[PDB]
Amino acid sequence: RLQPTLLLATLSAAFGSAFQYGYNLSVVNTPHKVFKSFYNETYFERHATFMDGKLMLLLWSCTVSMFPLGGLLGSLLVGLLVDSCGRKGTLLINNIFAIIPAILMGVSKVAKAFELIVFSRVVLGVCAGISYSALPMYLGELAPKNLRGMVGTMTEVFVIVGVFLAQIFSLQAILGNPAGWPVLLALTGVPALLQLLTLPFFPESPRYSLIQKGDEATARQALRRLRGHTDMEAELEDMRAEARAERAEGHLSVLHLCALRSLRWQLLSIIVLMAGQQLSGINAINYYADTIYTSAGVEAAHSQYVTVGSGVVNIVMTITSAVLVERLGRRHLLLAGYGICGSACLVLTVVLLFQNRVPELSYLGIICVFAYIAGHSIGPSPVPSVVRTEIFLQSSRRAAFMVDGAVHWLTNFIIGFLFPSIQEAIGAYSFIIFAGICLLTAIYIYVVIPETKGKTFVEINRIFAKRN
Ligand SMILES: CC(=O)N[C@@H]1[C@@H](O)[C@H](O)[C@@H](CO)O[C@H]1O
Repeated sequence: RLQPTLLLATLSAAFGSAFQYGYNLSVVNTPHKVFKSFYNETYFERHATFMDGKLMLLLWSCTVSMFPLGGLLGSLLVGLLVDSCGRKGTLLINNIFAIIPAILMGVSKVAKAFELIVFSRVVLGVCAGISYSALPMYLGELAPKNLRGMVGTMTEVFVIVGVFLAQIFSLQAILGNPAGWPVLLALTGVPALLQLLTLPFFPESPRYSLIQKGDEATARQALRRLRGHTDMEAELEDMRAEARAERAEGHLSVLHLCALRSLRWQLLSIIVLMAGQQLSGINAINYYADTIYTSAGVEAAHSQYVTVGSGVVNIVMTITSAVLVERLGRRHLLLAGYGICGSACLVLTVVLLFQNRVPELSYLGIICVFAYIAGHSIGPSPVPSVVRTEIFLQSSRRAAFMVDGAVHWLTNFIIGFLFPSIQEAIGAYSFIIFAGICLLTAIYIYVVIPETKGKTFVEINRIFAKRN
């Protein structure tokens, strides 16, 4: 982001959209006991008696796992909205599904009903899915080729920002109070309101207007504002060319995924990229981090502070990945991140197997956990978000993003509700599976995905064609 209008527009779009995804993704795991207690007190008030712990477990599983389900529905909904309202109107309508549930969760304690907390989780999941499938389109189409990587990475940058802010605000001292959780839950609507107030002042993505709506005039002004001075003649010609080529060849339409043979490899590439992000071990590092820090000598009274430090490392590594996308490229970052993740998983399996015999291995274990956090943050987290939009053309982007988001959310939910059993069924060799999965994903990325840095979309489509 060089021009100030583009930087402000990117900040306003990402802060109100990706922050919802991150915050509602990780705001509930830490203060679980408080919500347990509130549910049980509401049930006591309503029925004048306690209820079974099985109903506690079922209700908690529902309210903690409806967010992936809401995200999956939302991902398959961005379709009906993205090409109907542009990235702009889609992001603006996405704010309703983040403002209404925020108010519902805010007035929930006085209303004395947990349902509003269970239904608002589904609504916020829908909002998060729509945001995750719409914000990358807006950021990629807004930015020029020279600065496309940083603006595209801003999506995951602000996702991690929201995750870190939610981790900070979810501590017992800050807002995890039995009388402070309504504010914690309702804080997710403030960025939504700010984006609703700020974003309309910024221009719609020029590519959608010219290539899809046909209004070159509007595109010109938006570009003038976003691109500033300089020149736009060439940029406009690119859009016109990409429009002419797309019209001549055709576009993806969901119902004909296999019919369009040209983008089959690209669809496979994006599907493989998103699954390798979710099924590549981050769940295990999370489940095993507490045990690793406990064995490291850290008392249980700081296993949190260590989680906050891990979040800080995640933030720093994501920002440095945003900086280095336009310098080292995308393929290099993907390969480096997946290799670091695989090596960390391997050495973590080694230390977990040999933790009891040699207590001195705990330092290597915590180093490996932090190394995995950093490596997954740099390569596999934001670069797929940047690449999912670079490969595909304009009109095919809706179908491509529908498939990509559906796969991402489905893999997220599936792996989330399996590792528990796997952890038990297998032991620590779970990490070898993941470090296998990471190795396979890195091999596929090296073999198939080419370099798309500093290249317009017509070129990148040409490159993929030659691949096969
Ligand atoms: C439902 C459940 O998990 N058990 C709770 C438990 O917190 C405690 O025995 C008591 C506190 O008031 O209320 C029970 O219903």
